[PDB]
Amino acid sequence: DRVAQLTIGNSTITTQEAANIIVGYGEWPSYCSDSDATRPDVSVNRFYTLDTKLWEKSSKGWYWKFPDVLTETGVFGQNAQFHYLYRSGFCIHVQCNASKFHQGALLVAVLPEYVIGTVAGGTGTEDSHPPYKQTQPGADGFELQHPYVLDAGIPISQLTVCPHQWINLRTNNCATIIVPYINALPFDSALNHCNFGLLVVPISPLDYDQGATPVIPITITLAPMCSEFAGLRQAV
Amino acid sequence: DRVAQLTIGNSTITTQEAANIIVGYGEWPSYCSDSDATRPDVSVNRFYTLDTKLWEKSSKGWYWKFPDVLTETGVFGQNAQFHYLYRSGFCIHVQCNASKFHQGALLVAVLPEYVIGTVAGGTGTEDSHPPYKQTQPGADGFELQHPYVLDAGIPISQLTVCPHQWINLRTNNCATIIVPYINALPFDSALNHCNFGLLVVPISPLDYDQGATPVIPITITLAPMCSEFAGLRQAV
Amino acid sequence: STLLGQLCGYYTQWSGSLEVTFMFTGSFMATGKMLIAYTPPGGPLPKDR
Amino acid sequence: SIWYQTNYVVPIGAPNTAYIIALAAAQKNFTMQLCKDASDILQT
Amino acid sequence: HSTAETTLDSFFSRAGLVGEIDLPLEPNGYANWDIDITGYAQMRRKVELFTYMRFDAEFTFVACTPTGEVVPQLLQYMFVPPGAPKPDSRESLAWQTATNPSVFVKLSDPPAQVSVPFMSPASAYQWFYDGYPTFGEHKQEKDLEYGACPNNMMGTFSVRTVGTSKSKYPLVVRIYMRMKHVRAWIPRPMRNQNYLFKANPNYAGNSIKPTGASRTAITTL
Repeated sequence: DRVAQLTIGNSTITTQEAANIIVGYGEWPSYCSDSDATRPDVSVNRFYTLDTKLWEKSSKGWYWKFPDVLTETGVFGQNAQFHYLYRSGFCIHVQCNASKFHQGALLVAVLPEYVIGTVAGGTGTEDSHPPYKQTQPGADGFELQHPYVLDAGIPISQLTVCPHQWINLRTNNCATIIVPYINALPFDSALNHCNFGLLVVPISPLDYDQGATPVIPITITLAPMCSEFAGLRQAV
Repeated sequence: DRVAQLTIGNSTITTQEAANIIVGYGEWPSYCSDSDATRPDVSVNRFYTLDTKLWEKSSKGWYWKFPDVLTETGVFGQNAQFHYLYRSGFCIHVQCNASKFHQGALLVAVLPEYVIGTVAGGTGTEDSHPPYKQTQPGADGFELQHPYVLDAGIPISQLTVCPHQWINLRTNNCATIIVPYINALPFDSALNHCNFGLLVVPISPLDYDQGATPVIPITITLAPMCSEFAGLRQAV
Repeated sequence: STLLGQLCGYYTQWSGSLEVTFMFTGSFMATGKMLIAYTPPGGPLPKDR
Repeated sequence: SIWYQTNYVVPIGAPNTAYIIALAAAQKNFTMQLCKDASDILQT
Repeated sequence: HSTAETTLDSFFSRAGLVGEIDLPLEPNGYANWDIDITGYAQMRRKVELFTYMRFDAEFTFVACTPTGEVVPQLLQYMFVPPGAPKPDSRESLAWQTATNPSVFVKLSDPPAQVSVPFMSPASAYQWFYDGYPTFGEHKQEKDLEYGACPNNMMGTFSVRTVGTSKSKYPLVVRIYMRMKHVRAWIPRPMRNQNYLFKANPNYAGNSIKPTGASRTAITTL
């Protein structure tokens, strides 16, 4: 139970580092000094604290999509709408708070290029494609439908090849992943290419005795890293 | 007889330095580091080129009021809407273009605390007061009504006590004024306290022979200096 | 309620920074997190977090 | 402004409702300027 | 040889008649003189030559009958600082609260004179506040919140007789005021047209006059 005092720019969090440490892809976020074939320091670098999503016994999972998560909310969103070209890293910090009398492991894992797919449905049709509000869910995220196949015919059983950290309320109450910019191009549109998709999956389902608050939250705190831009557009 | 190549950040002007150089109040704009009893350097500092107000033979004058001029137009306007506290300097640069066959001197001068006043009248009643759209006219500016007294019982004859530069199409076709932050307080609302008010008044009226494009413009290009802000608010 | 507030009533003009300390009084077991935000004069109370 | 960022987790025997005390004070750069007297009553 | 006479402190430091207070026999027993360096209908222009100013001031109180007779009365002059409450009536606690300084002199005594320091939260007075006070929004309706900077408030002066029963002698109280340690700043062009409102430089557009006199033609005298 380390003491907690963490603050930057204007934001201020209260976390710890006494158990789980830090997991990266094997490469810290950095800049580029190439031929491409503005560097905000005093505003963007602030802990944007998302909305605490609840967690029932009969939950299925959740998933956000960077940089869609912020594209419609925040100062970052502003200098994202005006720009067309984008590049950054992220300091995702997923934190759920609950008693010792609760239990239920989670799988915090980052899946780059999360192309999803839904069930063919309707009434009798053959073709359909996921709506804009499922490929770009936004800050609220989207509780997915079929966890076991990650809405892509992709089994969770092997997700651990990607960066992950377990949250077991017995042991761990903290999750921290640092993800670099990962793309075939050093720059891409922040609007039309949702990069990696963060997702939170309960494997060991939440359980409790009766009368123990049936809803333990998941506070998501994230921070961009080493953001970089060049040419700009005009404001309204 | 000089080449013109003046640029910063993104903006780019085309001036000269063949006549008078620069007129200031006697003090370059600077910062502050005391007990009071954010500093954008790579964005605010851009040459805002206003709209060229025309000049007929029978015009009477114009006057803008800083920093209102920019507060509702531009990135500068933005970090004025979000912030509450303000301090900056200005590099006012007026340039009018006309032929050798035109003539008519102007008096470009900056009047700090341009408290103006309108005529009482209408019906025979005694009191009426200048509107918000005359006290803060904005970028478009405002054609003043009674020049000789500057709509304030203030004779032009003595305007030269303030920073000024004459524009005579015979000699000089350019004017450049630098104004520092001038207030009883090191910070004031940029929104509700328009500091110095720039005004441009023709004394020797524009003249020409008939059929010679009777309208010579006044291109105003300005750029902030040593801007300073403090506390910030959230975005819409 | 504060002594500060009362003394200020024996004066007119104030000036300076202020500290505000919150103390939690719940169980050792109860957890949860809350947001405390300061908002400068211009601009009002924000509708949502 | 104070916001319920999270739910209130209450194991089993914790009260679902708890209370918070707020303490306030001025920093060392606090200054006042003008003496003036306020409202009190004082009878015989 | 010297230019000290052309200094601000030689240009302003003269006690002028600013306040004329009438204390008749038969109204309630007091008067309130909101301090305005005006009154002396010459100081405005002499002051409105500048924008930002700073000074402490010495006040002097001359009291007599309208006859000019000197009468054995005992007055109470009271300085009421800004923000502090004003006297509601003759017997409010504003007279005894004593936070508001008080001057007790007879009239047989020579005029009590007192100095008042510079009392603005701002670094200097303003005669011009191009804008609306902090923080001017909308929902206005009221049409006075322009060019008014309350940072220029110097407080108020009040007089008694004293109570409880009203005096017998008709009184007038002359208030004389002088500036000290004056420091002006950014210079204004001097007024040319007649005033109409206080705390506002409006003018009569129908009736504009030339700054100075005029001739019939340029070639004549």
